[PDB]
Amino acid sequence: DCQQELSLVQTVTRGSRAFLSREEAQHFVKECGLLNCEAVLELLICHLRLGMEIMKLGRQLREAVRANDVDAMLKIAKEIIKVIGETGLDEVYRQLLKAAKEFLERRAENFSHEEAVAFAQQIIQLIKQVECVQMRALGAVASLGCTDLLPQEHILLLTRPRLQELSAGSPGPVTNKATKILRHFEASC
Repeated sequence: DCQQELSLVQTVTRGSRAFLSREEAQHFVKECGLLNCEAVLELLICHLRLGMEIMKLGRQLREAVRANDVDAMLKIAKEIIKVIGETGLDEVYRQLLKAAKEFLERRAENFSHEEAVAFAQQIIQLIKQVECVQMRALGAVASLGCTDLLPQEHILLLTRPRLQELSAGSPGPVTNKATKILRHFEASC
């Protein structure tokens, strides 16, 4: 069922750790076997694309706070809503969707400048938690990729375009981790 795979993906991406525990990785692999493994991998890839767009908006929102451009803060908060609301569900990023809409809804009233910065920093703090979501989604891809559930060439076909976009991004944990996963998938083939 399509709902059970979404519940599996939102569960494995849920946690304070940027790395899956062995029990979380094993349970994720076993539950993928009970569901459609390709449908699970596509949900992770969609999560990885949304997370990449969120961080780029998170960087721009940082510059908006430094430049004290309230209009730029509202424009970016609106783009966070658009990219999240369009791409599938949003149980992960649920708080980010609330704070962005709340920031955008108070625009209907005469809201203060210190009040606008507080929302931007609240959105910036929540976007830092998105970095952990991507590291978890990349870990679920690696756990599924290091198994025989899908052919290695088929695993590479599904994940290479997204893994390349992550590897080309700015340096950091998600860039180095996606590069390492892409190396292993390409080398196995």
